[PDB]
Amino acid sequence: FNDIEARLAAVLEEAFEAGTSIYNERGFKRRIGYGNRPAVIHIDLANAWTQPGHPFSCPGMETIIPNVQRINEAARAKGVPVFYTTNVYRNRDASSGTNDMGLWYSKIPTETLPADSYWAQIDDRIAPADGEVVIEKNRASAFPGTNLELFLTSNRIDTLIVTGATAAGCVRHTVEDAIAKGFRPIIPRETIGDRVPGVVQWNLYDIDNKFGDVESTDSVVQYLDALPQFEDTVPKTLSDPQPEVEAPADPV
Amino acid sequence: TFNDIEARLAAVLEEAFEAGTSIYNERGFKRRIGYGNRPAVIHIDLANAWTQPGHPFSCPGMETIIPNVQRINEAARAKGVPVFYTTNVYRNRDASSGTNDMGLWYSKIPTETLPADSYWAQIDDRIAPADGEVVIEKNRASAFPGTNLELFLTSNRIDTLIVTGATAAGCVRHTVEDAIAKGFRPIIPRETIGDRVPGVVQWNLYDIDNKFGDVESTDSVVQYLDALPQFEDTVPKTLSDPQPEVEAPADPV
Amino acid sequence: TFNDIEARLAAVLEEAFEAGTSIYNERGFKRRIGYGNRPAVIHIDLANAWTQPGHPFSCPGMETIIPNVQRINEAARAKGVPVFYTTNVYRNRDASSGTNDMGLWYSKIPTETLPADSYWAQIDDRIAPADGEVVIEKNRASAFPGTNLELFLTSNRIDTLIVTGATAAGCVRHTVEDAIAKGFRPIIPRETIGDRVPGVVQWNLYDIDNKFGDVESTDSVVQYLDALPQFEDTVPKTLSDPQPEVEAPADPV
Amino acid sequence: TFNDIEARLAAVLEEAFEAGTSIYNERGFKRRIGYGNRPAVIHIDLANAWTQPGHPFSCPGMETIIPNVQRINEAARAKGVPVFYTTNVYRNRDASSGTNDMGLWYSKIPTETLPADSYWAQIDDRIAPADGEVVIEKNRASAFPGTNLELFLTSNRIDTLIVTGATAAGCVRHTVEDAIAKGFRPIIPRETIGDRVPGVVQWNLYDIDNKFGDVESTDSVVQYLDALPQFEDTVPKTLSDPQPEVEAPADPV
Repeated sequence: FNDIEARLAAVLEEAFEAGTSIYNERGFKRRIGYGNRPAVIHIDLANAWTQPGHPFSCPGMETIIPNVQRINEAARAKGVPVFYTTNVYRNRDASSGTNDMGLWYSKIPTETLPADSYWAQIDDRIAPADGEVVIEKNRASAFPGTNLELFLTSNRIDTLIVTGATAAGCVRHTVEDAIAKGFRPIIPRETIGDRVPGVVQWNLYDIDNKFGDVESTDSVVQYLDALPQFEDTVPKTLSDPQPEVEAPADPV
Repeated sequence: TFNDIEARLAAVLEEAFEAGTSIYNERGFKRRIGYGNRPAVIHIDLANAWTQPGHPFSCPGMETIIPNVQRINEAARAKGVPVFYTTNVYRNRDASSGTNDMGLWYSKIPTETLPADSYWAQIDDRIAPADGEVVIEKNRASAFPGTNLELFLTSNRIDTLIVTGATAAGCVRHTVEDAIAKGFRPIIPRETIGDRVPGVVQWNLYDIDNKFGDVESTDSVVQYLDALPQFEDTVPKTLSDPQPEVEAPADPV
Repeated sequence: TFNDIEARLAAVLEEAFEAGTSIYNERGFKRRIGYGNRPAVIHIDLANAWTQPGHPFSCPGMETIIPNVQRINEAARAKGVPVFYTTNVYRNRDASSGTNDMGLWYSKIPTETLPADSYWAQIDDRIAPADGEVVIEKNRASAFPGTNLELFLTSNRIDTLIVTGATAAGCVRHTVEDAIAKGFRPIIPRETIGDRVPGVVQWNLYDIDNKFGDVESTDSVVQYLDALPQFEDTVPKTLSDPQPEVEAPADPV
Repeated sequence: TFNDIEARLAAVLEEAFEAGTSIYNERGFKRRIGYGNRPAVIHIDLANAWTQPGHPFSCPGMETIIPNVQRINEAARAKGVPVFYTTNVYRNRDASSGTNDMGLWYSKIPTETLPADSYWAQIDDRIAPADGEVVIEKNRASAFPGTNLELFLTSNRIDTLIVTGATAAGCVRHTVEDAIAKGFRPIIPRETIGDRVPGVVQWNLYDIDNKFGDVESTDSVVQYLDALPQFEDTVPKTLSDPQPEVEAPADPV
């Protein structure tokens, strides 16, 4: 419900159809596929995003969190690694040489996200279980400045299930980084949120076209339900075979 | 795409951008990063596979992108500004091989069609690199993963990165997100950005301007470059530009 | 008993050092990187597991190290210079776990003896972090992998990294060479470097000075920081200092 | 150097190593990382500047190193193992240019003597790359900064990296410690490691075996590769091998 959103949703679907035909003819929008040794990462489902009243609050939590709980419940039944990020700063004074906001402060209100405040805590409804990692990050993607890639590479993870907020911010930069670094991104659609119109729709479409597969939470839970116990999983060593299109030859 | 779809899409997207801009501004997003004092220009994939027709990566609109890229190059070269070019090409395109360089991007887009050293891999002749400009062969969307770009930028104290090229919903956006994260101010000259399906340039330049960099006109970029001292004399801005600060909400208990 | 091994090894290592230095000088290695203009100080792992006796990682010589480290801190905080501290600690020491953060360094050194938030993990009281100084919990030898150190150094345009701490044969060397590679001039104050077995401090400092940073006295570093402007007014040297250049050997064909 | 020093040096260094190993042993260091199941080989700078006499980077001992590198290569090529080669060369060697790729390493070693595409940049003929093998041009000591090596190793799930090459006191050590940090088990065939001044090979291989990788004989490495399944069929070891765990000390208060 909203004045614009019904029309925006309807016309964005038409634009999406059009684009999918061009993409499909050219051989884009291929399926990356689920791998065998997954990790789950919840991007910034901390109070500043899940609770109302912060500059970073996202609506839709009433639908995101139950779906996040279904995934957590499936994953921790197999001992799958679960990571959470909270985007917070220890030194919010942009004139100091030890400030950790860098240039993102020149774009978004980083000074409103103090480390170890209520706003920095992962939301109670999905509190971290024992052995799950909470990573405090300083930039949008969960990779820069954190140790997420040291866990994922050292422990041979091949699939990264990404959930969280926002589609137009931290989720997309994380997914883009993951496929480039070497991890298969699966995005469970109902767990992604944002705070302005259209951005969830068009960012998930862009992600599904070139960076990760956007799936239903039901698909993701069913996949985790069919997993062996994590300690017995082995990664897929190369990409899944694709219907290859042929490289055009030099015109001269 | 039928013109009724194009027409109605521009209209609803404008409604969405108006609405979104108000929310962002109210909350303190969409601030201006601003030009720094010691820039580099990088042209993302304005190589024949994107600029010429007949390849699966071909982007339309080059007729508008190329003369504007040239305006930037002319202003930059005049000042001795570093200009980098990238081309997204692969030395070993067999997904079954242990030294294939396509990795998992082959499971999403047709990377097998981009051979290194072919016609398609060369930079477009209309904007041919000048002596001393760097051409980087890259394997992933952003210009940073697996390349030496960040070594140039950090070791030579570059504070601003003018990003041009293709595509808005692919390589240009991931390069901009990486650059601001790493510490370089991204300025996107709006007219030098291309793509190949409806809506994507508009909504991706909207998202970039809101959280990752300042979308500007090529006119503004050229005026900035024209006002620079010679690159030899530029020194970088050492911290962020001061911002209108939003106050952190106090904890309810 | 008594075996004069320390003095015997120092005398013959000095003979090796004279020989190597002649070769390096002739070939044009061992050049001075020189101090830049906008410095940061990083103290590597001077936490209780290294500075206090009783832990598998304890280093002797802290009585010489800590006062020199304190001299640099006192000189740095007088100028508003950024000071960073690392502590190498782990939050999940169960190598069977998928969320263990020790990776493969557990197959070489006893990582499971370093718990985060224990006494052992705490920076030594004699050099307690002052307000605004950063404590980085790291998981690998160099202070860069898996941390946000590079984000501070690149975003705040730092050009010089003064490195102190433990050990010459572990964490200090890998940090120093990662620093010059990424673009930060490493200066090592000799007297603040420690280790726990013979020879390693000497030969690792020699190797660093030859190809990766300048090994100086703490006196020179304190004097550099004392002659510095306030940090807010410093700006980085934009390129390398000119070197006496050696000519490339001509190709046979 | 003086041969009397070479022999004195070898003998006294053995005393220092013996003593050091006793201490590492009483602390639980120097554990074995072990061979994994899915390896790649990397030859660090066995290019003409290092292998052939007459360059400032020339190394002695190639008559021993190269037959041993050839044995590894023959074994690897039989199983289809990925073999990578690096060469350390520069496209723009003018330190005052904003697009020079030498960075600050030029302020330490003579990087201006290493042109890309020169005779000196070529991989030595005796160990010439076979088709499918990758030659990586790199700009800094470790083979990881500014290159796509990590893209190959992570995307293709390599767990072990066999490192050969020049020098022990430079590019080989930085590459090995980067590798264990990133998540790849480093194996060093002792006979294939070279350098140009006294003692460095000995003390750098000691330091590496203590904390960063396993120094093995070439026979050991060849036996491993000969026992391997065909590369296409190998799967990586997903976590560390179990280690003899040392007791984490309790906090004194």
